[PDB]
Amino acid sequence: TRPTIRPRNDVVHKQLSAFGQYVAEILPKYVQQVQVSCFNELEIFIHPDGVIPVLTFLRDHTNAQFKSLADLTAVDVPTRQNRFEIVYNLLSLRFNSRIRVKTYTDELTPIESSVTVYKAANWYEREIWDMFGVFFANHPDLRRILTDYGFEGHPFRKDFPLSGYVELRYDDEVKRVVAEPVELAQEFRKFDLNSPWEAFPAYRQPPE
Amino acid sequence: QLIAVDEKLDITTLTGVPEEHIKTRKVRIFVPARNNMQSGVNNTKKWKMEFDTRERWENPLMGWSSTADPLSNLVLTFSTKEDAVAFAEKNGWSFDVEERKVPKPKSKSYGANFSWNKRTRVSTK
Amino acid sequence: GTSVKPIFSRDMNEAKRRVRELYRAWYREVPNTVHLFQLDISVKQGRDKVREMFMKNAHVTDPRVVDLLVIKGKMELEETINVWKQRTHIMRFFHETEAPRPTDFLSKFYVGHDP
Amino acid sequence: LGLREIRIHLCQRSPGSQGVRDFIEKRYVELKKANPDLPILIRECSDVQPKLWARYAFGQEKNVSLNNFSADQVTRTLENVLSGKA
Amino acid sequence: LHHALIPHGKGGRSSVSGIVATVFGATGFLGRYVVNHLGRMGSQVIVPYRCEPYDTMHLRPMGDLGQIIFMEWNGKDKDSIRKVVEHSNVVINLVGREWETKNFDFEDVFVKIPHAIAQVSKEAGVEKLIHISHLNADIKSPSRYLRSKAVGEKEVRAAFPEATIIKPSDIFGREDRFLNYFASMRLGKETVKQPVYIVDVSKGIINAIKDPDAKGKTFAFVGPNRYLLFDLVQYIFAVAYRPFTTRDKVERVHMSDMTLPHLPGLEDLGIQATPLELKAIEVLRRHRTVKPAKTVN
Amino acid sequence: SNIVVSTRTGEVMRILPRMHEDINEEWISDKTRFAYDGLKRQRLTQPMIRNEKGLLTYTTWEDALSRVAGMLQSFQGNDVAAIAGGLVDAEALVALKDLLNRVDSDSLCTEEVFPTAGAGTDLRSNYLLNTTIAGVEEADVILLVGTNPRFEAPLFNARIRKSWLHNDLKVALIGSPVDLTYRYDHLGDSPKILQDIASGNHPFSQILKEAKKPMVVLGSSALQRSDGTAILAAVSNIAQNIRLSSGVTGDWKVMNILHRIASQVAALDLGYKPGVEAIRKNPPKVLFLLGADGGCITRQDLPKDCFIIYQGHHGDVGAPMADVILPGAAYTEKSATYVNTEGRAQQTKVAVTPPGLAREDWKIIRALSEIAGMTLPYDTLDQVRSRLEEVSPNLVRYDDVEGANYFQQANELSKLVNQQLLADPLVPPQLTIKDFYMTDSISRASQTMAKCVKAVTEGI
Amino acid sequence: GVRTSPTGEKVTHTGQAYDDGDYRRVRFSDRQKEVNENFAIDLIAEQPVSEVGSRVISCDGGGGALGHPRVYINLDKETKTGTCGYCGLQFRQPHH
Ligand SMILES: NC(=O)C1=CN([C@@H]2O[C@H](COP(=O)(O)OP(=O)(O)OC[C@H]3O[C@@H](n4cnc5c(N)ncnc54)[C@H](OP(=O)(O)O)[C@@H]3O)[C@@H](O)[C@H]2O)C=CC1
Ligand SMILES: [Zn+2]
Repeated sequence: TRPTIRPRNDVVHKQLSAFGQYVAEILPKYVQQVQVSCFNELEIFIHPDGVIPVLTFLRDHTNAQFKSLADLTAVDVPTRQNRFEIVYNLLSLRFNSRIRVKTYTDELTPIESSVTVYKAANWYEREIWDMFGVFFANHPDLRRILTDYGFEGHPFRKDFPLSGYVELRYDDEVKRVVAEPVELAQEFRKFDLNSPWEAFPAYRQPPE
Repeated sequence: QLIAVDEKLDITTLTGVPEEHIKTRKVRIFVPARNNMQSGVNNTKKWKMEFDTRERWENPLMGWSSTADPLSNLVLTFSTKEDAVAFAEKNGWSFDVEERKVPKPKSKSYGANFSWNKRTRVSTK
Repeated sequence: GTSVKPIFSRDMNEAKRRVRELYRAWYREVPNTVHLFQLDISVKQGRDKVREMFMKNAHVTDPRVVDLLVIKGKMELEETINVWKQRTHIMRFFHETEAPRPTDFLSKFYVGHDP
Repeated sequence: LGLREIRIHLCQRSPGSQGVRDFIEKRYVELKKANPDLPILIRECSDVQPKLWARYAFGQEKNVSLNNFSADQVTRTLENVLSGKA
Repeated sequence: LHHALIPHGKGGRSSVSGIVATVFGATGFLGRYVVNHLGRMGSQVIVPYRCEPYDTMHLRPMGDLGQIIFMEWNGKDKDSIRKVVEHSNVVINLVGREWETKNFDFEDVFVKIPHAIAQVSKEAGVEKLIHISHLNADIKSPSRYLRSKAVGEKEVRAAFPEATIIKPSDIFGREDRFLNYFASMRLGKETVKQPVYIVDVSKGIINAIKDPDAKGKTFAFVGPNRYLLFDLVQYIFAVAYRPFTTRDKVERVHMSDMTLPHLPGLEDLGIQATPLELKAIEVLRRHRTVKPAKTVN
Repeated sequence: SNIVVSTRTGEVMRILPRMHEDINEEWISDKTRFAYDGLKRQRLTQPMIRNEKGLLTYTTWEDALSRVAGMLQSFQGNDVAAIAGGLVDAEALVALKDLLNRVDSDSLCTEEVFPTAGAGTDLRSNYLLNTTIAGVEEADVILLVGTNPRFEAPLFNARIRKSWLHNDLKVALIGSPVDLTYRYDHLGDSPKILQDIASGNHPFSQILKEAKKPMVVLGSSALQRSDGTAILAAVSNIAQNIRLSSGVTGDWKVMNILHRIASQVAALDLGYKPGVEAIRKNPPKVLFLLGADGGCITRQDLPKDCFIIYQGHHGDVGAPMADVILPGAAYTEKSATYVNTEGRAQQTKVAVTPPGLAREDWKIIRALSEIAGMTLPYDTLDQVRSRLEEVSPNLVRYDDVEGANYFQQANELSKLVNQQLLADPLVPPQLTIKDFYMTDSISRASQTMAKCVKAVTEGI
Repeated sequence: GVRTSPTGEKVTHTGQAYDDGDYRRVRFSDRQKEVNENFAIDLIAEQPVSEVGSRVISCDGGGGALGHPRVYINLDKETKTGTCGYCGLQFRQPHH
C-alpha cells in the first residue's frame, strides 16, 4: 500500500463494530442488520416501526448521545417491493462519532415523523415528501417546500422524467404566465457509457 | 390496525403523470442484447424498461433534433422480470415482455483442429 | 389477506366521509377565490372545475389512495386560501392557451404519427 | 348468403380440440374433395377454445365454438355452415 | 410542399407549422394578437416595421428562437415590400390609421399601400393574401374612412383574385379604441352597434389561413348581440362603477352597423363569438377605483 | 434475422446483428448490414395525384384519400383487386384484406407464386420450412431442389455449412451447379431426375432410404416457373416414399419449403391468393399496389383508364404507373409483424418515424375505409393485432415455431391433378454474387449496393 | 476556396447552401451569412510532399507536445504517398 492508496484504520473499525453489536443487543425488536464499511462507517438497518424508539435511544442513552441530526434523506430504488429507503445521519459530539440508520417504505405506507426527537427533521421531512411522495404521520405541517405551487408529481423519483411534463412562458393574450406541455428545441442526448468487462471482481453477484 | 384489503395495486392517480402518457404508451421489458462489436457480457445482466419511440423532427434554426414526448430518455433497471412487471402494472403502463436470451453451451476442442478424417481439420492456424 | 397499515381510514366509508368534507370546503371557498384573485371566471364554472377535478379520481377503490388524494387536495386548498398561489397558478386549471386536441381517428391521422 | 372461406382454429394438445383434430386427420381430405374451390383454412390456437369461422359476402363473419366436440359433431356443424341452414 | 415547410411536432412553441407569414401592421392592436397566435404554434413570422424597434420589443417573446424576424420597410417603396414578402407563403395586411396624417391620408393608408402589397405579393408568388376592411365599407359612405376602405377592397381584389377579405365591426378588447374610448369621456337611442371580440378576430384570421376553401371569399366578423348605442354606453359606464378623433370617428360611431346575412362569418370558420358581457370586466376593470344592456335581435 | 438499428438524433446510422441461436446465431448478411443506405433515397414523402397534364403532383391526405374512396365506392366485386409486395407487414395485409372484403372482393394477390392445387395454403405445413433452421443441425442428408440458398437465404446456407463442417452432413442438389462454399453431390439439372428419385431408379433414392434424419428443401424460385405444381408433387412424392419405406422415425418433418421474401408467409397465413393469375383471369378497374414492385402487372394487362393506387415507401417501378400515391412507412419506422420461412412470427420496433407526411400503412388503410363509409372495427395497433389473432392466431405468438404436421393430407390431395413437367432445366435467378445485391426497392436505392455490384463486375 | 450558389449565396466548406425554394434564406435579409474564407482542404492540398529515405516515418504535427499524438506511417507502396491521419501531411520514398 504505497502512496496512492488510502490508508485504513483498524481501531475505529473495531470500535464501530463493537458499538454496532451493542446497539443490536440492546434493541433486538427493531434491528435487522448492522454493517461497518471499509472506510469506517457504521449503518444500522431497522424495521420501520422502530424509527422513534431507536432514534430516541441513540439520542438519549449515556453511551451514545447522538445529539445532532446531520441529514435526513430518501433514496428511490424501483426494483424493490418497498420502493424508498430513508436514511438518518447522526453525529455525537460527546464521543466524536457518526452513525447511520436506514429504514424502508413504499408509496402508501406512512412513516412516523421524528420531529419530536430532532427539531431539525421538520424541513427535511417536508423535502422528502416534496421529492419522493413519502407521507410522514404526525408531522406538525407537511406541505411542499421546494417545488412550485400546484406542481404535480415527485421529481426525485426514478420514473419522473428529467425535464418534467410542463414548461412556463408568458402569454400576451391572457397577459400572464402560463404552463404548457414541454417541447424542447434540442432533445437531451442520452449516452450509453457503461462498458462491458466488469471493473470490480469483489462485488460480483452469483450467476443465479 | 390492519385494513386487510384485497385489491390490485394502482398508484396512477398519485404520480402526477398526464393522462395521455399512461394509457397511450407501450413499455418494453427486456434484457438488452450484447453489443456485437465487443465480447464483454457485463451489460447483459439486468432487466430494462424502456418506452416506445416517438417523433423527432429538425429544429428550423440550427437544425437540431427536437422532441415533444417527455419519456424519450427514461430507462429503468430491474433485478428480475417480475420486478419490472410489478412496477409497470402498478404504474398503469401496458407492457411487452421478452424472455432473456442466453448463449447455449458449446463443445470446444482444440485437438479437433488437426483431424485424421473429419472436416474440422483447419488449413491454417 | 394482505394486511396493510392505514393512513387515516379503516375502510371505504371513512374515506368517502373525508372526501365529502374536502368537497364541502372547496365549494365554500370557490367564491372567495374568484373575488380575491380578481379572476375572470364565474363562481359557477369555478365550482364546475372543482367537481370535474373530483370526478377525475372517481374510479379509485383503495382507501389509502383515496385519503392520500384527500391530503393532497387539502394541501392545494391551504395553498389557495392563504394566497400562496398567484392568479397564474389558479388559472392553470383551465388551460385557456392550450390548443384543442381532436380525439377523432382521422384528425390524429392528419396531424401526425401520434396515436 | 354466399360463403367465401371458412377457418378452423384448433389447438395442438388440449383435449377439447381432440375430436376436431380427429376430424381433420379422418375427413378433411374428403371435404377438400367435395369443395375444391372453397378455402378451408386450418390454423393453430393456444390455450383457447376451438372455433369455426365462416365468412360470407361483404365481409360478414360468424363464429361457433367447437369445445369438446366429437368428429361427428364438427362434421354436422360444418355441413350446416356449408348448406346455409340454421 | 417544399419539405422544409412540412408540419412537424405537436403544434407547440418549438413545433413547425409550415406557415411563413408576413404580417403588415403587426405593431398595432390586432397585430399583437395575430402574431401571438401565429407564433404559439411554431410558424415563422416576418414583421415589417417603420417605428422604433423599442415599440416592437413586446413581440420578441412571442416565438421560439429565430421564429420572429424584424425588418424595416416603408409603404411608399415597393422594393422594401418585395424584400419583406419574398419568402412568405401567406401575407396578412393589418395596416390602418384611424385619423389623417400630413404624410399619409386615408387614400394612401387604405388604397395605395394595400394595392402595392397585393401586387408585389402576387408578383412574388405568395400563395395566400388576407386583407382587413371594415364591415360598413361602402362606396357612397359619408365618411372618407369607409369610402377609402371600399375602394381599397376593390383594388386588392383586382390585384389578388385569390385574396381573402375579412370585414369586422368595432373590435372590443384590452387595447381597443371602442371601450377605452367610451370610458374616457368622463347622443344615442337610434344607433345600433355589433361589436366583436379581438381574440375571435385573431382566431378567424388563423382559421382563414388554415381553411383551404376560403380563397376568394369575403367574411364579416360580427358579435353575437346587437346593442343600441345609449344602452351600450350605459352598460359600459355601469361596469366601470362611475356615474353616467376629430370628426371622422364621431361620424363613424354615430352610424349604424350594416347587416350582411349573405356573407359567411365566424361560425363558418368554426368559431363561437364571445359576448361582450364576458370580457367587459376584463377590459374596463382598470377604469374603476350584472345588469346587462338590452339587446335587439 | 434479429438486428439492432443504431439511431442518433432521429437518423439511422448502422445495422448490427442481434444474437438469436435459432435463426442467425450472431451473423447477418451483407445486404441486411449495408442496404440501409437505400432508406435515404427515392423516398415517398407526400400524397400525389395526377394533374390535368397527366403528371404526378403533390396534394394533401384529404384529397388523395377522397379520390381513392370515390372509386372504391363506385366499383365493387371483381372490379377491385390488390397486389402485395415483398416488404409488407401482416397488419397492413389484414387491413387491406378487410377493406376489399367489405366491397365484396376476394382477389387479394401476391407477386410470389405458390401452387394452389390440392391443399394449397389451407394446410400451413404445406408451405413452411418444417424442419426449422436449427433442425438442419440434426439432419444427416439434405437434398436441395431448384434453389441457390447462398443468395436466397444466406444464413440458412451458413447453417447448412456449419452442419456440413461439424456433423459430416451429406448435401445433394437438383439444379444448376452453383458454388455453395461447400462440396455437394450434383445429381443434374433436369426436373425429371426427381421423378427417377420418386420412382427408385436413382441411387440417391437408396441414399435417402438409409438416412435416419433426411431433409428435402424446395425453393420458391423453382415454384415460380409454371412447373410449380408438378415440382411440388414430385418433391412430395419423394418425401412420402421416404416416410413409407423408412417408417415414422418421429416428428422429424422431412418436407420443407424455402421462401425468398419476408411477406409471403404472413400473406399465405391470412388467406391471400399466391400469384397474380386471378388478376389476369379477371382484369380489375381499380387496382391496389401495396408496395408491389416486381412489375409482374403492367398497364397493358389492365383495361383502359384503370385506377391504380400505389402505397409504399420508395419510388420504384411501381409508383410512376399509379394515379394516386400514398406514402407509407419502411420497416425501420413502424411496429410490424413478419413471419419468416419457418413460420415464426416476429415484430419490429419503431427506430425513427416516417419522413414528411408518410404514415403507418394499416393506419392509411383504416383512414381510407373511414372516408369511404366502410369503417374497419379496429382503431389501435392492439386492436389490429386482435384482428390478426381472429384471422390466424399464430401471428400473435412472437417466438413460437412449433406447429402441426398435415403432410399426409397434403400428399393425398397433391395426387389429383397430373400437370406434366417441362423440358427446361432448373435455373435459379441468383446465379452469381452480382445478382445478390439488388433484389428489392430498398436495395435498388442503395448506393453501397451499387458500389458492391460495380466492384464484383469489375475489380481492382 | 469559396464558391457562390446559383442564387448568390456563398457555399461553405461543408457545401451548405439554401436552395431556391427554401424560405430560411429570409434569415439573411438585411444581414449577412457567416462564411469562413480559408478552406482547409485547399490549404492542405498546397503543402509539398516530404521526401524521406526510410520505410517508416513518424509524424506528430510539429511543435512536439503542441502537435498531435505521434503516429508512424509506412511508405512501402510506391503507387501513392503516406498521409498522416491527424495532420494531412504527405510523405514518400525517393522514387527514381
Ligand atoms: N375598430 C377596430 O379596431 C377594427 C380595425 N379595422 C381594421 O383593422 C386593421 C388593423 O386594426 P388595428 O390593429 O386596430 O389598427 P392600429 O392603429 O392599432 O395599427 C395599425 C397598424 O398599421 C400600421 N400603420 C399605420 N399606418 C401606417 C403607415 N402609414 N405606414 C406603415 N404602417 C402603418 C401601424 O404601425 P405604426 O405604429 O408603426 O404606425 C400599425 O402597426 C386596420 O387596417 C383597421 O382599419 C377593421 C374594423 C375595426
Ligand atoms: Zn501529422
